Amino acid sequence: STIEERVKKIIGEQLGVKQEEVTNNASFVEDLGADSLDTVELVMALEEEFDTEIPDEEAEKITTVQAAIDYINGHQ
Ligand SMILES: [Zn+2]
Ligand SMILES: [Zn+2]
Repeated sequence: STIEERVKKIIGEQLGVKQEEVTNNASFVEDLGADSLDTVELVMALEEEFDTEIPDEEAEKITTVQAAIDYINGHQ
């Protein structure tokens, strides 16, 4: 599996949407129906999945599937 698939699976699990809905362009709030706690636990999920802390200022930009992928990739 790849980081990309791992990220999409997590967003899927966390936002309760089927995998096909987790497109690279998809916006968590606008497109995937996320509310505040959803975006907070998603980032929390990504930190545990990849065993790494995500600083708040970087986390705030993780608003789309692609942004989540780019952050994790950029951090190894
Ligand atoms: Zn990859
Ligand atoms: Zn949209």
